[PDB]
Amino acid sequence: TYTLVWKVWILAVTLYYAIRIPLTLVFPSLFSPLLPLDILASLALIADIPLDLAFESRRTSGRKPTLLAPSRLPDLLAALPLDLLVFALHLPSPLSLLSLVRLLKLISVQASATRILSYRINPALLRLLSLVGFILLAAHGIACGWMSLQPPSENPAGTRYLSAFYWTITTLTTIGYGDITPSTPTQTVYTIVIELLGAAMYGLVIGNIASLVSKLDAAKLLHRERVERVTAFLSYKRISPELQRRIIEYFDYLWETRRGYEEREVLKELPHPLRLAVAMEIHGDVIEKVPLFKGAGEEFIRDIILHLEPVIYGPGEYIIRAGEMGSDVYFINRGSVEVLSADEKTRYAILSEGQFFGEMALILRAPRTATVRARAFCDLYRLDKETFDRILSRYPEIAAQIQE
Amino acid sequence: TYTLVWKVWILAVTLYYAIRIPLTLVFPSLFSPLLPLDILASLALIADIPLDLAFESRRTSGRKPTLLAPSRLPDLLAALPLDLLVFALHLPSPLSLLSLVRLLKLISVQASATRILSYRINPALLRLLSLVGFILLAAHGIACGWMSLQPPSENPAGTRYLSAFYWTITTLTTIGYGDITPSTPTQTVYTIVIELLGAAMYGLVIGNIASLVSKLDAAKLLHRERVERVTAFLSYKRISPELQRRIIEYFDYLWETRRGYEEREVLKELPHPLRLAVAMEIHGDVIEKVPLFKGAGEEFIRDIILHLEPVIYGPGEYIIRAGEMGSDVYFINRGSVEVLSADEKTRYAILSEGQFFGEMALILRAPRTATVRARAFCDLYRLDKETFDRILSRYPEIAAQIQE
Amino acid sequence: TYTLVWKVWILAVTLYYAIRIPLTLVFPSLFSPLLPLDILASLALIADIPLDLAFESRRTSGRKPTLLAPSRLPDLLAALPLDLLVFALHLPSPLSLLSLVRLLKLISVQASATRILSYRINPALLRLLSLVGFILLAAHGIACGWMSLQPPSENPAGTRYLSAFYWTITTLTTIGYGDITPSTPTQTVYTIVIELLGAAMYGLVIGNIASLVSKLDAAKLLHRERVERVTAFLSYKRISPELQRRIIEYFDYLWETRRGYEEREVLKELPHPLRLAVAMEIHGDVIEKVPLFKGAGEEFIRDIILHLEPVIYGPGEYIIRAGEMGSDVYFINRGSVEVLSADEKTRYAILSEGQFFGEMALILRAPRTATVRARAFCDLYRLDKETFDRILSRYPEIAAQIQE
Amino acid sequence: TYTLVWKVWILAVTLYYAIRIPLTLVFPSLFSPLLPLDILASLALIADIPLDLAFESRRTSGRKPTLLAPSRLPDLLAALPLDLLVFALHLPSPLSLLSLVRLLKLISVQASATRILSYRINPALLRLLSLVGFILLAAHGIACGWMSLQPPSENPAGTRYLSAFYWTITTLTTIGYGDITPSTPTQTVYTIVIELLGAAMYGLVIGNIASLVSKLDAAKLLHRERVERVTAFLSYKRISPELQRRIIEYFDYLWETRRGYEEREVLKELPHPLRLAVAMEIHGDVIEKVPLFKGAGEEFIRDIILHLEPVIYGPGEYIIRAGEMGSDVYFINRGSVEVLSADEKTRYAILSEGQFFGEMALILRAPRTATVRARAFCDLYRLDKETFDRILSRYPEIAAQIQE
Ligand SMILES: Nc1ncnc2c1ncn2[C@@H]1O[C@@H]2COP(=O)(O)O[C@H]2[C@H]1O
Ligand SMILES: Nc1ncnc2c1ncn2[C@@H]1O[C@@H]2COP(=O)(O)O[C@H]2[C@H]1O
Ligand SMILES: Nc1ncnc2c1ncn2[C@@H]1O[C@@H]2COP(=O)(O)O[C@H]2[C@H]1O
Ligand SMILES: Nc1ncnc2c1ncn2[C@@H]1O[C@@H]2COP(=O)(O)O[C@H]2[C@H]1O
Repeated sequence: TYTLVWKVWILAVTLYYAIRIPLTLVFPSLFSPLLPLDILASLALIADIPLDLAFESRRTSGRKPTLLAPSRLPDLLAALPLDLLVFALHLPSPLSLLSLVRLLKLISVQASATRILSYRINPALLRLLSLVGFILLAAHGIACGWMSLQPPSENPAGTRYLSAFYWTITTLTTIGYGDITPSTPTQTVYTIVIELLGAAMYGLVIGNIASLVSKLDAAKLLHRERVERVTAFLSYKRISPELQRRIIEYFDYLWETRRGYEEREVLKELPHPLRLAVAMEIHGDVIEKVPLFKGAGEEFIRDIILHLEPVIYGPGEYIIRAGEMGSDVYFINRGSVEVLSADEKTRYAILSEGQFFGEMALILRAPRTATVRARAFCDLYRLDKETFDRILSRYPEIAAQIQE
Repeated sequence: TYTLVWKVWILAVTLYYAIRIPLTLVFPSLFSPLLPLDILASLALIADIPLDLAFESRRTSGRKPTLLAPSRLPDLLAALPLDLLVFALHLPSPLSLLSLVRLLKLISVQASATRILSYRINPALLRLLSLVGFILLAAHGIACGWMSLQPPSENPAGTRYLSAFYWTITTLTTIGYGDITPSTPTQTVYTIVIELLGAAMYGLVIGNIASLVSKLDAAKLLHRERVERVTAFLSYKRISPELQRRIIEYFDYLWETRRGYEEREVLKELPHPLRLAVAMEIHGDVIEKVPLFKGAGEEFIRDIILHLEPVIYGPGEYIIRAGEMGSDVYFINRGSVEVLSADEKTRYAILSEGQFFGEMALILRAPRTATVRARAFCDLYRLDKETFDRILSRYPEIAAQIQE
Repeated sequence: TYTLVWKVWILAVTLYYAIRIPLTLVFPSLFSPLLPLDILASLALIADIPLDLAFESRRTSGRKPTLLAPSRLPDLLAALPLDLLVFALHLPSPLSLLSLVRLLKLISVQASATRILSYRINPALLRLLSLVGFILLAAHGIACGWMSLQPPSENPAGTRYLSAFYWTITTLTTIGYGDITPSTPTQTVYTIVIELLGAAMYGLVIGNIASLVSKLDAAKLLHRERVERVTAFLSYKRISPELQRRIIEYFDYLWETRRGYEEREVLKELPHPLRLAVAMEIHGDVIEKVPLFKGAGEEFIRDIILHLEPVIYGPGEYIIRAGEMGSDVYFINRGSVEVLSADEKTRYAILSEGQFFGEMALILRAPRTATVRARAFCDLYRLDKETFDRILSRYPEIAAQIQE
Repeated sequence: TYTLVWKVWILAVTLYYAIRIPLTLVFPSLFSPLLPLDILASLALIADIPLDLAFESRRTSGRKPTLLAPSRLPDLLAALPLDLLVFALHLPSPLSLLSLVRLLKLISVQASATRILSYRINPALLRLLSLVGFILLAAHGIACGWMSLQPPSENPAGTRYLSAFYWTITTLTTIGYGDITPSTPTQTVYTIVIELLGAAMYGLVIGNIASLVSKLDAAKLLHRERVERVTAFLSYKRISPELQRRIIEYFDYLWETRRGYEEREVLKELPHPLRLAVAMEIHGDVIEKVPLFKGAGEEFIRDIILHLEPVIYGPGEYIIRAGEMGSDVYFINRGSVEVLSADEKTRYAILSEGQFFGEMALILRAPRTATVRARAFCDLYRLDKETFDRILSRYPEIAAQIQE
């Protein structure tokens, strides 16, 4: 995309400006050798004036009140080539400090980088990364200020920049070795305000990290606290340790399969067409694999499909017993069950991976002809008899059909 | 408002007192030149005694137990002109330390500033701002204490105040360069307690910042974790990547339109009259634009209106197909649909921006005469047939009407 | 209570031990003058062995497995008078370091102080207070260790204790001036481990403060984010600014009255008898103030009472209009309404503070005889006609009564 | 388990490598004496190449794309014996820095330790422990780097290692005494990057601690905020202080018994078979202790069992009064009730620990023959008459039975 590469170029240009403008403010001799870049950057600095208005016009233009509002005002203020003229005129420090207006583009750059990276990047991590980048740029600018308040000396420019950056990293990280310290009162005022800013931004870093790690394992923490709540309630209820262990291993299966998410709660997040499609292709060819739903309209299939209730049967659990009066049918999704007798010694069948059981109770109220026992965790779907008749009432033709 | 400007004046007076009272405690020669201000401030310091009781009387007076309770007791304690008399008498330091009772008005000032700014300002940000202001005032007071425990010298007052403020900012920000350090045991005790206080208040700043940034993007984080939960569940269910992409782009549309908020959940927050008005002017002239709801009572219109179910149909999704038995009507809110044949090759019509489809199924149970396909995201509202008859039962006159 | 004062005495004794045992470990000459206290404390140190087992026996004794388990094991280990014998024998430092076993009672003291103060004190604030007290005791112990690793000198004991406490407060608060620093390798190892411990406990303080302030305004933050969600949804729905302002002021009223809590959600937290009593005395003599519910059984009154639905009508809102078919009755709780004509020019009546309207629709289906308009926020309760007949079905005698 | 002990051995080997590789990088003379260990470790470093692929094959093998993907790539990169060859060749520092590739196994070790300890250990605490271990290893490596940038001297290796570790603990904990400080520009660059890393990881520690303590008392905080919400709502409703105290003590009982968890909300977390088993053995032999449910099928017992509604009756509360028409039966779970007359002076009976009352209303609509008053908190279960007939409709045989 041309918009993405243009935004990357604008970000690189603004990073170059943030690095250079204080650096050339304290080193005016650096202004001339990098003059061919600046004008190009300055061209970009005005080339982004319409293009941004163009790039927001393609994405739901609506209203674009430029030259006003909290948005696009710092962009236009930084867009004007103040830096070139002030560095050409070689104005004194109180007036040449206005060259930092060029750095006001950084807030718009951060907003644009948020907009182009709010999808594949966590907003907490994106905010932390933007804060860290702004902190590095601010550390460079603060080191440049420390240059500008250092006494003049014949120290090499690299060595004194290293010392200034070392001081501002000691200050900003709240470490403060104190080997290099303020000497003049103006340096002391500057160190006070830089200390306040560094404490503020280090608290910002710590808070952003705390926010990032507070929901780093939100699903696992939610599932574990649900398990703890259930276990505490059962221990209060004097539940036998065998059933507690069965519930614990069920929750372990739930966590290891679907991250402990309840299927019903996840499905209500979807709208009706998306829920319909999800539940149709969850039971894709599975629901129309049974005979009673054959030769039926796809509308009646979907009326079954939205009314299927998921239910997890742990290993060794009776789904339906023989002689039970029975009021439901079950469609195995990914588990496995065994159909046995009422005595559960002779295994009639083994059903897994999309087959079903209990359809006799769907067309008569006679008790179950056989017992169904869960071999392992089943993840099968239960359709109630009463819901089946409730949806059968408004399809009369298949209501007449299912007598056969 | 007179109350707001009076509270601003009281806040300014208390800030002046917080700046000056320790400053004139360590500089008694400052007491005389600022005497005309103090009495005026002292007048304000008693002028706020009834007016606050007046200003809380206008806002649900109820009970106003002054001269007692945790509220209004520090206000009255700071209201008395202790500072003027103690600075006039020039009492020694252990007894003149009681002039800080004037600064006890700061808690009431913070409470009042909270009350007048709990609407347009986030409570976390308001608490952080109050904490930062109190930290600056405490830093000034601690620097004044550092003056009061420094050995006497002919150093200029400004320079030594700068040194003291520099020390207390090193201490409070937990930086601690150590260039200036305790020398006397009393200074060491003072530095210990100031270090504990500064660590406490810096932890307060970091905690407030962490709280502020933990819910800085609460809507985006909630929507993203909902999307992650749905995507993880679908990937467990072996959902095809085409449907996963469709659900992802649906959630992107939901986030970019209504911040990922489910319409039903938002509407249950409103009470019945406000929900009625919201759903009436959401479908403003839209619901009475259809023929079957014409010449009807506005009560029956509102009975439709509260029972409309929102539903989002993604682009290329079938709302209703031709030959489907059909049990609902749809009112397009802001999307666009196309009415096509059962073969979906001949386009019958294009419907968008407030028009509707599917009204035949509202007065007969015959199948749909045409297929409706979503051009883009629809945001339309679905009214069920069964709900329509449920509300039609108790309006017999329009029940007789709608046969035509 | 004897238990509370005994626990306070035990806490004071353990604080005395935590202050003294390292202090007398580095100052053996302090052991003899405070000998009469120690034995008394030692007596308390064994007097708490049965009494705690007694004090937990009064509060649901159940099982009390002493001399084992993570509970009551540190209590018994600290209970034995190791300190007295080791300070009597004057054993060398590696063996006399075992006198700190007496300080193991601090975890049991913290647990007991939690149990006796988990009701009127926030658990986050209680945890933070316990952490701060333990940090102060640990700072004293660490300063004593710093004494024990300082080179011997004729410095006064108070001055060197002040220096040691100053060092451990610099270390624990992560300030670190560096004016006093390790000199010997053993001091350097000690400073490394103390730095790790101080960073750990300062992170603990910051985390506890962050937890405390994350839910310091949980109700206000929840209400404000609900308001923001509703407002964002309505702005997406192009809701008119008049209705948005009405909803905003409704939410302001809700926050200023019931802290933004929905009445239904609060009532479901209560069990059936408590909900019954709450809703009975909310409408105390209010529900039996109307004529149709006179001479009725209190059981039928309570069947009305649990089925009353609260609803807030904002000022200037129509509750019921004249000519509306009407299916409910309303009991004003604390608001005020005006009964006017269909034209709403002639005011029939003003109803407030426990009276009612709309009872004709409770015994006939004829339309409303007059319009009811909300003067201000009403907080009235709505009883539906269908619910009224649903509960009237199983009281036949008053079903026969209400025809009159 | 062989897998667990092999993972422990791998963790120990990688900890040995993390301790030694920088230590022998700055002390080449240490490479030869520990050569027999390294090769053994190197053997383990390749012995984990198939075994991990084996150990993930036993646990739902599925796909194992080794030699690629973000997983198993650092494991294989660290698996190759780069360290042995580079320390044998004695290559210079820029090329011998590649021996740290062996330390890339630490991320896989952390992941494996997470997987083997995500069950009995809190994920927040596990993350914090892994972070602290990685911080200690990084502190050792950073101290080794500080050695490598220190000027050469005849200082003892232990003493200078102690000084380097002291410096990196001052830096990483953001304490920064400044007694030992950078001297050379390369040391200053190293200190800058180490300061940034130490601030980052100390913010990580503080954030992890904040996350750990934000949900350290999640149940207690949730219950307390629910109690505060209910109390604030009732105080708004002018609820009498007697009923407020009764609700407060009910919530205290709820917290002290089931941690304030609502029974219904906990039960919906369970699936249908687990909920069936839980509610069956909660009423184990309790539900079939009553006469009307005798000689009945176990299916009808379970149909009762899933439809039992828990309800807490506080002490002195009327469950059912004599003369009340009555529409439910109650099964006492662990509380105690007294059956008295309508005048409640003559005590008919005392029922507790699994017995029941109110069964007459289960087979007739005549009013209650006696009043039932709660002696203490009851925790009994309520079965409605309407639900009883609703489940009785589809068992005709016991529907005929219960007339007797
Ligand atoms: N021999 C069999 N082969 C396959 N399925 C069977 C067999 N016997 C029983 N079943 C299934 O097991 C179910 C048990 O309950 P139903 O008798 O309701 O319906 C039964 C059939 O779905
Ligand atoms: N020619 C048309 N012009 C406008 N709307 C149409 C036309 N044909 C069909 N429709 C609408 O498309 C709907 C499809 O479902 P129904 O047949 O229930 O009701 C149909 C009408 O609402
Ligand atoms: N004159 C009146 N005095 C008191 N209440 C009235 C009067 N006229 C009407 N109302 C009440 O206002 C209500 C409006 O709706 P209804 O007619 O259903 O029932 C009406 C009465 O409860
Ligand atoms: N004498 C008694 N012994 C035991 N239980 C009784 C006695 N009298 C009443 N009850 C129980 O108390 C209940 C009160 O309500 P019911 O009359 O519906 O049903 C009653 C019986 O369950």
